[PDB]
Amino acid sequence: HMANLDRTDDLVYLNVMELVRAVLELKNELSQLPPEGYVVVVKNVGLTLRKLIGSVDDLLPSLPSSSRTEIEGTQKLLNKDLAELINKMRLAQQNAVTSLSEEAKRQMLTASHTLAVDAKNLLDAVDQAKVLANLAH
Amino acid sequence: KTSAAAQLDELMAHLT
Repeated sequence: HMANLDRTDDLVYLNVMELVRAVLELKNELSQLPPEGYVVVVKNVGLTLRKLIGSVDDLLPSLPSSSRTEIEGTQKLLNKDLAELINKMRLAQQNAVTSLSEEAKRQMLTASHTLAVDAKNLLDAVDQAKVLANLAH
Repeated sequence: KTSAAAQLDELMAHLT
């Protein structure tokens, strides 16, 4: 009864794991990435977040009403996290050829990490909601 | 369109 949930048709789960993987990709290849490629890894993280927000949006009407507002808040937290990452990416671009380059990239990594952690929190929230839905039914 | 989705599309617009 404490076994992992069946993820076969679980779109939210798929998109959360894709987002975490995209963050891992950014983290892995940021050190060797040329300045013009900063927008590419960040847009890709953002693209995966867009799908996650979409998949949660579709699910929300079928989750218990008491679950929806906290899940909505976590969606807005992910948006705030992405805004922060974009900000750090811009700073990294502005300071490509200055002595602030390494610090800006360090802050990009930190912002991207926070986004992935908050994505996992959304997954937990959605999983809880689905369990509580099965209780009401 | 939900508020979260609109807010995000505004962010992705700043990248494109």
